[PDB]
Amino acid sequence: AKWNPAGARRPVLDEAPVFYPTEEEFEDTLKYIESIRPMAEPYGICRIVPPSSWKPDKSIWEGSKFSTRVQKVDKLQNRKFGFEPGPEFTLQTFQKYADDFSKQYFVPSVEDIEGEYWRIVEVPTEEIEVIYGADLAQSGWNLNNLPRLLVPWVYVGMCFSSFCWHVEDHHLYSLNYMHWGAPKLWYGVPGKDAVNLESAMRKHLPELFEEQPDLLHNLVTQFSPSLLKSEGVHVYRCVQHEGEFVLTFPRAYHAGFNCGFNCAEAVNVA
Ligand SMILES: [Fe+3]
Repeated sequence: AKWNPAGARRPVLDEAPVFYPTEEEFEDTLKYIESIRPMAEPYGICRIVPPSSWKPDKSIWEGSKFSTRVQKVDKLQNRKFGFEPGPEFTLQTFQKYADDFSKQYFVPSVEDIEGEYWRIVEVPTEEIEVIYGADLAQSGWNLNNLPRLLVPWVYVGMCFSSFCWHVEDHHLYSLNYMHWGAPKLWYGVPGKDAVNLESAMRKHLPELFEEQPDLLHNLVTQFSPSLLKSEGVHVYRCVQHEGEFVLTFPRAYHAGFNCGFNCAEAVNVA
């Protein structure tokens, strides 16, 4: 259907802390992270922008296929049991589909979208369905390298494809590198506030725990940060542009959604 600019319900949050490593700090990954750990860990999430030194094909694009999964944005929070299969795409065709979608639904800002996005999930006025791929130097910032010093997985998403609220598998971190595409919005709740997050979600959404006692391990539910905030939970926002990492700390709760066609990669680690 279409964008509604006055029904925009954009959440008022504080900004996640942003870190700007230097060329040395950036030569050892595990170290630099240990470096900032103390200052970043109290938020649950942080955004690390690489120095200038850093630097990251016509067939992986046009030929390399992958499958998608269908998401009912408008029923990610309010509904009375997962994302069914979607079509298969190449990067090429998935972009053509993703970009049409944005062109038609609405060029908007990150705030224009964000506030639309939440509108859709808190207060939908029509069904809206989206698609997403998922689970497809020398320094561990080249994610494939970390497992040494567990494997790096890849995502494609479009405007409004979201990754819901979870906490990493064990007590892992999750390091994430936006390769190319539009901004990914994040939302992070600090570990010591895990209780408040699920305690708050049982509170306002009893029903669904009823019939799915294990939602929190489902990754199919998107709680609104405005409403967490209501029950005194600390949600920190942050926007991951092309070529910046996001770092979820252990036991830390994390959701967000893409602002348009983008393509990412993450790895767990402790
Ligand atoms: Fe994650």
